[PDB]
Amino acid sequence: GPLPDAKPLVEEATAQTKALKSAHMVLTVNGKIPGLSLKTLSGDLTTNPTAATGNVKLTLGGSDIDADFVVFDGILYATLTPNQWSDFGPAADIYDPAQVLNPDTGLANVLANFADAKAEGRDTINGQNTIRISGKVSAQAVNQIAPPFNATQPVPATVWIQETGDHQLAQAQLDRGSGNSVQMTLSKWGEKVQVT
Repeated sequence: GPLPDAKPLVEEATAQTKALKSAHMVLTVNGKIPGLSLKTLSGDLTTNPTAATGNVKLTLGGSDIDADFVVFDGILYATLTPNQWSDFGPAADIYDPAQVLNPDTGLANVLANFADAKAEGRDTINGQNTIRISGKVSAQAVNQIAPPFNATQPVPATVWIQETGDHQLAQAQLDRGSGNSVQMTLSKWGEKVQVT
């Protein structure tokens, strides 16, 4: 029926997100974001210390590639060919996965810079009730979490936050105009992350 006020909900999600250590994430890009090859990714992230494992589909020379990836001890590895691990050097020289959960420049920072918050509706995300919430994320906050986005103005955005319970950020979308966008879904907050 009636929707909660978006502002307090965002502020709560911000606090909860700052305390996050680990999560499963699914990330997709709709349309085209110039300079970003990635199309989809699914994986598990933990921090302090940083480690990540998952799969990614990206374009590497006009071909679509499915690779498994691991970030461990600061290094990125991926299977560019089946069951064959390649070492691509320091993950940070491509993208440090812990960025997403960095309390100062990751999802928590997006939330803290999410302006004009307005509750729009309710949606199920991964079997949970969430409030869909519209607003605008600052260019700087966007560029810090997602450099290839190259924001030059506030970015229209939608976040879905758990209506009840821990009020976690379930999903976020950044709209780059047209049907070009990036979206990420978070689940399994606090899961123990494998061992590469």
